[PDB]
Amino acid sequence: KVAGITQDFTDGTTTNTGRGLDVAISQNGFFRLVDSNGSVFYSRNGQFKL
Amino acid sequence: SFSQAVSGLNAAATNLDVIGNNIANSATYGFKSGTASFADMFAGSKVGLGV
Repeated sequence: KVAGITQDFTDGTTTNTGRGLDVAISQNGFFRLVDSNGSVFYSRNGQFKL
Repeated sequence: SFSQAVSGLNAAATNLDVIGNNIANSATYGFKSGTASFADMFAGSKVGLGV
């Protein structure tokens, strides 16, 4: 019987990109985001634009 | 990986653009030459990141 699927929160490789609005956390953490309805989510992808 | 090689390729191009600029402007009358300087990058880990 398959018990359950679990993630893996090992830190990835930091890779250099060069552009302007991009951030990367180097230890544990998340960014806090809000939808236009009002719920709160937590993310780790750091591609941002205006 | 691929990222360190592509950063080295990208940083060895301004180091030729600023020498081609001096080679071109070595005949004018009020010019001051230029140069570039590099510096390594590092994340939290111990392996390097590029240039």
